[PDB]
This record gives sequence, C-alpha cells and structure tokens, in this order.
Amino acid sequence: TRDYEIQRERIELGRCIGEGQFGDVHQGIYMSPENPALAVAIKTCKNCTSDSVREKFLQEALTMRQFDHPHIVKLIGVITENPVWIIMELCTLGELRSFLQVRKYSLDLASLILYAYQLSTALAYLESKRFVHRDIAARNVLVSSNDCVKLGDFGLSRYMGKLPIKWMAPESINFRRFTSASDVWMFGVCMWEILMHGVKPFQGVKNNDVIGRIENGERLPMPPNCPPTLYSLMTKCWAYDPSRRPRFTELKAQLSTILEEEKAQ
Ligand SMILES: CNS(=O)(=O)c1ccc(Nc2ncc(C(F)(F)F)c(N[C@@H]3CCC[C@H]3N(C)C)n2)cc1
Repeated sequence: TRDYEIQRERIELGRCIGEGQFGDVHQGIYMSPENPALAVAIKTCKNCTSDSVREKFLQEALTMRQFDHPHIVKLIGVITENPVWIIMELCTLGELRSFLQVRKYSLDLASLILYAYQLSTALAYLESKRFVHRDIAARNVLVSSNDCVKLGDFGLSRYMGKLPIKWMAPESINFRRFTSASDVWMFGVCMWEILMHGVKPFQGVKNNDVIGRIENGERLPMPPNCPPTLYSLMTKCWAYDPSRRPRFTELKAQLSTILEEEKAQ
C-alpha cells in the first residue's frame, strides 16, 4: 500500500509558486526514503486548524491517491499535522494556459496536438477508473516539460463553487448529468483552448447566454491553423446527444493519427 502520510522533516520548503483555493502553494523538495530527492509542489491551507476546512482541503488528495498515470499529476503524500500540507509532484513549466500564451508564435502545431493526445490518454484512464472529472479545461492542465502535459486539478472529480458553464455539456447545465460523455464535451472545449493558444472560450459572452447559443446549435469556431480533421473531431465532442460523441479510447486513436499526419507535414 502506497505512502499517504509523509514526514514533515523530509520536506524542504522553497519559493512560493502561486495561490490555491486554500492557501499559497510553494515549490520544494521531498527527500524520498529510498530514492533520489523529488521536486514537489507543496499546497498549504491557511485555515486548516479547523478540522472542517482540513476535511475539504484533503478531499482532493484522497481522490489523487487512487491514480497512477504518466499524464495525471502524482500525489506524493499529505501531512495531517498543523500546518496541513498536500505534496504533489512539481510540473516545472507551470500552468498550460500561461505556457501556450507566452509561446503562441513558437510552439509548433505538432506540440499542441501532442498535448491533446496526452490528455485524451489521461481521460481514458480516468474513465477506466470510473471517475468523471467534471472540470476539464486548459486552466487545470500543467506542463512537466515541452513534450509532457499533466491533468492537475481534481476538485470537482467524482468516483461513480462557481460552475464552468462555458466548458459544460448541455445535459450537465440543464439536468446536472455528469458522465464520461459530458467529460468528452469539456475535453473538446479544452482541445479548442490548446489550439487557440490559451484563449478562453466564449470571451465577452455572459454565462447565462452560453446555454442559448449551444441549444441553438452554435459552436466554438475553427481555430486558425487547426487541421480540419482535428476541428471535425472537436465538433463531434460537441454533438448535442451524448450517444453521438466519440469515446475517450476513440479520441486517443484519432488524435494519434492526426499527430502522425502533422509530423509528416
Ligand atoms: C512558470 N511559472 S511559475 O509560477 O514559476 C510555476 C507555477 C507552477 C508550477 N508547477 C506546479 N506543479 C504542480 C502544481 C500542483 F500543486 F500539483 F497542482 C502546481 N500548482 C500551481 C501552483 C499554485 C497555483 C497552481 N495552479 C495550477 C493554479 N504548479 C511551476 C512553476
């Protein structure tokens, strides 16, 4: 059985790398008991002296302990004594949206397709574990290296806060139905975000008006330079009827073909 509780004396806290919902997040080192020292992200919790806040903070770490996939951020462990910390693997290049925005004129198309392919393998793995992510968006993706992205936020995930309406499948908005097919819809939006270099979907459109546009058959437009076969795949993720959406295993196979076709120019 994997380690869950880890010793604070084995963590060296480094620089602050941003803010989380419960408190600041720092970069650091985990001095692994039998392996080399690992670079980690240490999530801190400001009010975790309250066991009620501690329970909410640790809920995501409980979910993460069940996963082991190369394109899903790894939980290293937690420290339940005050101050409560969640120790994740560090993805050195940070948040996907910022990374793509900064490199909009330098990242080749094959890298953007590779990120979408890697994410489809992580979502097929989640489906195989009976989890619905419910929050698939570029903001929840992290960059380990130029050729490796990882799904890193599991706050809304469920073993089967403001709603991300602009990413949600119509049956999720209308009936609170969350399935692997509704994750496919969200993944289509996340692929659109990657191909748009981190631009958000439906900018300047009110959340309450998104519903109407989707219901009327309106969809996110073809990103400039997106291969037509890839945009067609995105539109299939946005079929109104969830039964007409592709499955994650089909998305993975089709993205592999699209990636291969781009690498051969
Ligand atoms: C390059 N920019 S940076 O600010 O230096 C940086 C910014 C993050 C990172 N890696 C990194 N690796 C892992 C995690 C996580 F904790 F596992 F999620 C992480 N989380 C981010 C840090 C606080 C905000 C949160 N995001 C996802 C909202 N971050 C490495 C460097």
